Amino acid sequence: DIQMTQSPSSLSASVGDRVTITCRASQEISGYLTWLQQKPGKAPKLLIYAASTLDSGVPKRFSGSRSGTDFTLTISSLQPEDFATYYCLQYTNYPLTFGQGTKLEIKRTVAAPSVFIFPPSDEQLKSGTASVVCLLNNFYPREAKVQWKVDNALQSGNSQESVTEQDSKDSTYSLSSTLTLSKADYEKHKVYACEVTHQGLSSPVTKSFNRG
Amino acid sequence: QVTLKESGPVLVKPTETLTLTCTVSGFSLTSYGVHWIRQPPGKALEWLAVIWAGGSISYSTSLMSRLTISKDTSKSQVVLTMTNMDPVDTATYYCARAYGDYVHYAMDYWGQGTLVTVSSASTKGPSVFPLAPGGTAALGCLVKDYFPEPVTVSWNSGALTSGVHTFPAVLQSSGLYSLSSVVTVPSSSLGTQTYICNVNHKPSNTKVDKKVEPK
Ligand SMILES: [K+]
Ligand SMILES: [K+]
Ligand SMILES: [K+]
Ligand SMILES: [K+]
Ligand SMILES: [K+]
Ligand SMILES: [K+]
Ligand SMILES: [K+]
Ligand SMILES: [K+]
Ligand SMILES: [K+]
Ligand SMILES: [K+]
Repeated sequence: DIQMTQSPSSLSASVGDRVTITCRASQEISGYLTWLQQKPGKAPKLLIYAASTLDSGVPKRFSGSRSGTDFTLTISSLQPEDFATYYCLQYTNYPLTFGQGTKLEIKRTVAAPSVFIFPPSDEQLKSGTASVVCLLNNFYPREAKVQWKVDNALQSGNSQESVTEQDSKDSTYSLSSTLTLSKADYEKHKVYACEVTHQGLSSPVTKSFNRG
Repeated sequence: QVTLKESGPVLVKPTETLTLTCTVSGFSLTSYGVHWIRQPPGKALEWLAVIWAGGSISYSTSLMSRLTISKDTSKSQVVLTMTNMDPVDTATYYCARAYGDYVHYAMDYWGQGTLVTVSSASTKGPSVFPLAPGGTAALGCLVKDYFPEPVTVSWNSGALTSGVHTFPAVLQSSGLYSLSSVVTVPSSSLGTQTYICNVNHKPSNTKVDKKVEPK
């Protein structure tokens, strides 16, 4: 099988900047090389086929070139909607084979999170469990530290985090941290707090509530 | 409208058979071929097979004995059957169009993709719980203990789209998925505007609408 070696594997670049993604084929593929764009949670979309032919409707800032076995996708002046995973695809022979992908993130200025905390609902507590949710909204970069303190006691092993994909307009992220406790444990304590550390904050931010 | 749409049961037990249908519109299956591609979660695309306009089929060699492809031109459908499914076959499965009868015709339009989960666990619909609320408040819904993926969340049957963040599902150690969906709204709307999270879990035929009230 033909191996397509795609580089780099991740890029982070600013709006207006130029980026280059390359794919080397392990054998001659003539010009039978396609570039695809895959937004998170969506199907791939055709950008370029036959190595350099721009598909109808694709913005002119996308262009493809060849230098033998090396194929290059260039995005000339990046836009916030360009965050995606990009793939090359050869179709000279079977099996068709893909590069392993380039994840492109839009780089932007640091933005501090807005923090929100949510107590468990009475409906959930009637089921025997208590989920406490902390929300970090619209921040950049993704790196953040969320510590749960229950009656000023630090928690470990009982929370899980999830992060969104970048916003197509302002390139920020949101993050949720969910502290799960048994109902018995939740009733034994009063102050529930999430402390958020992020480089966009001059000092940690704590949001808390009192059970009741 | 040129479109391709995958459908079929999304949960397959180990050693049992996957059947996916690709329904096409805006072109004829005796003029265009249809490729099948899959993508394990977080991994790269992998090509599986193609059925050409004239009916010849080509397969990925290592998977060829497990794959069969049928065409129904009147129904505008191609059907992929994959036998002896294993957990490593959990993936989003895609069909995609290419002209004619030979591999050098580039594939152009892709379908939306369908998430196939291979597991011996049974289906379970979601429990939905409210996440109750400067001049901006946050509210949300916790969508907990469902299987398999995916669930879809909307707010106010689609009217509320700005500010909505629906987080990726987290697999819990129990094996059931959980996620939250949050939205930021003006605090001035909390007493007057109605906020309803609409949760649809097609694999279990479960629809839940949960109103979120500011406690
Ligand atoms: K070549
Ligand atoms: K060849
Ligand atoms: K900065
Ligand atoms: K804050
Ligand atoms: K906010
Ligand atoms: K709050
Ligand atoms: K969780
Ligand atoms: K810091
Ligand atoms: K389906
Ligand atoms: K047809």
